[PDB]
Amino acid sequence: SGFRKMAFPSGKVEGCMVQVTCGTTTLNGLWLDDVVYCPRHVICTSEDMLNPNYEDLLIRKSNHNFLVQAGNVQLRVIGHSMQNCVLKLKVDTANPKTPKYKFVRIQPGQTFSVLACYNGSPSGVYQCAMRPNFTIKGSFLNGSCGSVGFNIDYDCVSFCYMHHMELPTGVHAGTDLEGNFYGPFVDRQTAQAAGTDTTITVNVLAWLYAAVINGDRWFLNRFTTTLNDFNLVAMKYNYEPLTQDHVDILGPLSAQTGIAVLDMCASLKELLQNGMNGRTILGSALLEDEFTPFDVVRQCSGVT
Amino acid sequence: SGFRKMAFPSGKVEGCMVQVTCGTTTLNGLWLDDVVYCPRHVICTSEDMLNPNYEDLLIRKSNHNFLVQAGNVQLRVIGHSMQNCVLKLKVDTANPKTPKYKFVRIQPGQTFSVLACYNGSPSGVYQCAMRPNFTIKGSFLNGSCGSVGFNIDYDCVSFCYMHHMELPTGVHAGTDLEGNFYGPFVDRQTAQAAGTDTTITVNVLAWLYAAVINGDRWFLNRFTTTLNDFNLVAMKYNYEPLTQDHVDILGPLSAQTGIAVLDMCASLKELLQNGMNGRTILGSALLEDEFTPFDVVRQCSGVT
Ligand SMILES: Cc1ccncc1NC(=O)[C@@H](C)OC(F)F
Ligand SMILES: Cc1ccncc1NC(=O)[C@@H](C)OC(F)F
Repeated sequence: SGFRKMAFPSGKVEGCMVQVTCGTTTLNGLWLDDVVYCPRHVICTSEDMLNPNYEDLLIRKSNHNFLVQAGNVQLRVIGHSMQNCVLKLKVDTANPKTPKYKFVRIQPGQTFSVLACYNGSPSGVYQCAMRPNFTIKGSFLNGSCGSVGFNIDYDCVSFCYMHHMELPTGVHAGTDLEGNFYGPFVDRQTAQAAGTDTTITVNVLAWLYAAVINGDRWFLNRFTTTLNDFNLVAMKYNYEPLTQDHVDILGPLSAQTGIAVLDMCASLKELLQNGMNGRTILGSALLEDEFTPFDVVRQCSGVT
Repeated sequence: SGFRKMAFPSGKVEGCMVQVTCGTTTLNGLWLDDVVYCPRHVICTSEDMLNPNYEDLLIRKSNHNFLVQAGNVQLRVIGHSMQNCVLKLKVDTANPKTPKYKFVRIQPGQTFSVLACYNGSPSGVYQCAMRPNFTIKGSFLNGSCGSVGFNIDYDCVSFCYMHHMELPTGVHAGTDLEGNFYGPFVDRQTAQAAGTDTTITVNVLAWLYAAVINGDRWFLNRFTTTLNDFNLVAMKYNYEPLTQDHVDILGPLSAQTGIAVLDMCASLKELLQNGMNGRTILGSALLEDEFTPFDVVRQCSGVT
């Protein structure tokens, strides 16, 4: 009973967080095996960020200029390299707490947990989604860079995000663990406007299924629709177009509840056209889009 | 930038989770030092829950009937005792992962993180509040009992909740770590209706301050009110009465933003009387009450 915005247990990731300092800049690093991964803007001063030439700034840095501290003990840096927008600091000690891990590049609409950190220390964990405009709506203050996003499948941590930037609009941008930014964002203090933040339709439908499973059913109606008809409404409301791949992914939830995907699409269509009328669904007064169909199945079944 | 429903990093608590089995019932235990704490209804079969006599059911159980497994290794039970609604299983090995800890009994309106577990294994972490009717709105399926709620102050984990029951209305009830239920709930499968779920006024005001700090300011108005005037409106909307103690606790947020507590109360009064008018605050279309003023300061400052 009950449905919550749940993050993955963060222990496996907490054991990887380190502090990285270069000159006067301090941010977070991710220590896996004998490598520490961190944003390359650790080599920048606040003034360098306006127009940084990372290759030129890196020439002035040696291994001893990157101070890496894991808790209260210092790690010895024996090598450094820049891969896209991340720095890889080879250290002389493999992290004894390294979990089984993978680096994945997620698609927009996919969810992940963030372990927000400051100075190598974890402050909290929350669940968010990669928006269709490749931004995330996080909670990051100065010093949180290098905090990571991840998913966990049993004992394997799939790292998908590393925090780099706060856009002037208060939204966040970052990279995968190969240092490639999600979206068109760059690690420069310049005008970078995000595109339309459209709603993740397949996730809203997954969340409506979770609501039916947990008892909130008022929004179920006597109607059905087609993909093309639903999509005309979705376009009008800045919702992502629903495809047959999305319908297929909702198959298990449709099977468990006995509510055809297109019937749920018709419930969603009426909610878009008529609003909630002062009512709530799973404690929310708007349509939630940060639960994937996989998240709904996982939570509704008790996967550990 | 940004404000999220953030849970504490769960690592320190993950290291304490064990599985406890008695007969055919399996739930979660909390292993601290050489004691494993778990709900006493681990000794019950589903049929026993209708009218259990815990003292009588416990007489038929010996140390060897409580199977405690931490990961893949079995713990030897050398003693057992019932304290209120929890069982304390003395084991022969102190948990090497025992963090610095305290057992606290929280007040309604206070928030905490829950590490949802099944079979001694963590599934996820979320933040919730002890409701004014002493229930929590969690996400717990069968097998989640013994999952705990906690707060963390630097390196000390303050355990405040242990999950025991799902009320027929889908809300949750449990105990503190001394085994005393929050509210009037009992560990019996019987009619237990919750009282009015009133809104935690001081937390809504704290969250309005967080919204102003993060840029959402549309709801600020040209009005002020008094405690008695605000409280007439609060009564009408099932909001908890605001006291001078609540005003005092909001002092730091009032000082940081320059918005007097009574002016914020007047903004809240207009939001209650006029609604949001299709608008949102911090991504929510309703007034959020599960952030305490301490949570807002912590998140807005970067406490680790
Ligand atoms: C302040 C802040 C708050 C939260 N996240 C990141 C940042 N920091 C940045 O965006 C820096 C790295 O770039 C800036 F130079 F444009
Ligand atoms: C099913 C379930 C789901 C989530 N939490 C707890 C329970 N379980 C109970 O409430 C049991 C312990 O009492 C019942 F007998 F009244």
